[PDB]
Amino acid sequence: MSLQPLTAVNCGSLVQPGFSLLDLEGDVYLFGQKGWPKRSCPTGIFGVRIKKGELKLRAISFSNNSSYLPPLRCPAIAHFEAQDGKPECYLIHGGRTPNNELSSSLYMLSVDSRGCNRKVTLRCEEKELVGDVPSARYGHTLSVINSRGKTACVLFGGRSYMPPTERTTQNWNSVVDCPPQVYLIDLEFGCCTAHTLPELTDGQSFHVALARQDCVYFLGGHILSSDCRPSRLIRLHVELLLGSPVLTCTILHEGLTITSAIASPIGYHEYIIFGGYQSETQKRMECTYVGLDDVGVHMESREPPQWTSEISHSRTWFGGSLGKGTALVAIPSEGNPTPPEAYHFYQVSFQ
DNA sequence: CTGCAGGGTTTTTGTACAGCCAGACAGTGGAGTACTACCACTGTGTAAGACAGGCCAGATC
Repeated sequence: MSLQPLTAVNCGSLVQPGFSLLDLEGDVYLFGQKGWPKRSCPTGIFGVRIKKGELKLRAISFSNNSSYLPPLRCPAIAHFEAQDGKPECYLIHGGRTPNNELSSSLYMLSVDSRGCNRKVTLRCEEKELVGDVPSARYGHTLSVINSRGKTACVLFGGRSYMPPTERTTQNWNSVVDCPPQVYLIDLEFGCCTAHTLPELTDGQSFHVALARQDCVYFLGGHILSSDCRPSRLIRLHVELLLGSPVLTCTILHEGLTITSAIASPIGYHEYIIFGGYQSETQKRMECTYVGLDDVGVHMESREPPQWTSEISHSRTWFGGSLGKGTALVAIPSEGNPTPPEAYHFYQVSFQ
């Protein structure tokens, strides 16, 4: 456990509070640029490199067959691991564009070719969903399961704008939790089914979901109806058996009370959770370790690194997982005159 | 019940005697009155982003 400050070298104004780090093939790719894509980088996606403290961002370039992506702020990222057919995929869905509307379109991102000289080409394919599509939402979670042997995706949670009946230009910008029904989406084709279960009373948002061996564990979300941060741990068990993806669920005793956590994989299935917030006012400071197996989730409090007074007295903080026991955290910075660099950056490393 | 029509009711609308004050009219000689034009000149316009060229640094045979 260690932390080092990073110097936000030029072009650090493209990092916004909500954003994603897609970790694929060595270097990781920042995504969710602030504002619309400026023609300095007409794609919108960036490759990030951390070297001797310098955080340098390079402009990736799409391939010829790709449809282009609007910089969603807080979408649902699902890492589809390397296997047949085209490894490895990242499922982005659905978030909200730089104009405040919700996308409701599933995108699949893959790698194409390299280099020559330290260059990587990507490709984004928008994939149609026939249904019974899930309603446009943001903050939810999507997870990838492999069940004998078909790959499916489980989609759950997330806020949404009010339905188009009570929607009023005085209550326009208000959000309410989407109804709690789990959507099972096939990677191919776009046939999506929707199931409901009694144990899931209300939906959640910003809840870290972990998925392994046809089982999905949901940690504590933030329910906006009762304003509670439930410490219940949720588990659901699905199996795709022709012709239904039959789904069941169970409640567990203890689940951590964190919302919007930074889940970095370190081991085979062991994760380190950095956490966003314990309560509405007081953010989480402790770092936790969550291993998981067929038995269940195993929790362990590990020693958190000594925080600088700044990151300890920060009101809000965000970030993502660079992977391999490394994570990136950001602190909004106050000063006059404008720094102008708004976000000061830290790199945290496990072992 | 409706409609209109002589007259009633009380109330207005005005003209009628008849005496009498308050302000406009004329004016003036000019004053100071009061209202207009003329004169240069002001403020609100206020930061990043696109593109072409040169070059260097790291990866490859």
